[PDB]
Amino acid sequence: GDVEKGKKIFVQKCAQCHTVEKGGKHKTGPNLHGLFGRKTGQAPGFTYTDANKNKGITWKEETLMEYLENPKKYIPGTKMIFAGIKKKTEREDLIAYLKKATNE
Ligand code: HEC
Repeated sequence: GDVEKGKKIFVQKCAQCHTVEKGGKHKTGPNLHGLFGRKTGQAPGFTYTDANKNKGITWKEETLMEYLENPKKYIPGTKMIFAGIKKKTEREDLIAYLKKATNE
């Protein structure tokens, strides 16, 4: 749960296509403010693939943990092209940063 170790991973691997702040813009991928507790494909204003819209699960540490390891495996047909984070601790660090930053 290293929130600052988490931030670095974020800058380095996700910042190219996402925003986490309130009212921040949609880049190639959607802004992430408010992820946690919300269903899949729910950022207002972003056009998601039907696969993402329809996944139908709630984002929490556990769904994020499985996803982030292999995004295309979890959301078949996703347009998010990213290989995933192999290491468990890296995924854990990034989730602790996201929980922090995505809820304010
Ligand atoms: C561009 C090359 C991307 C990188 C690098 C990362 N993401 Fe991404 N993400 C991107 C797109 C285009 C999409 C939408 C895909 C679709 O098929 O509609 C996504 C989606 C997400 C989601 C799902 C959000 C939801 O509303 O359910 C999440 C949590 C997400 N992206 C997070 C995320 C993180 C933490 C990343 C860094 C490891 C990351 N993405 C990389 C585009 C791109």
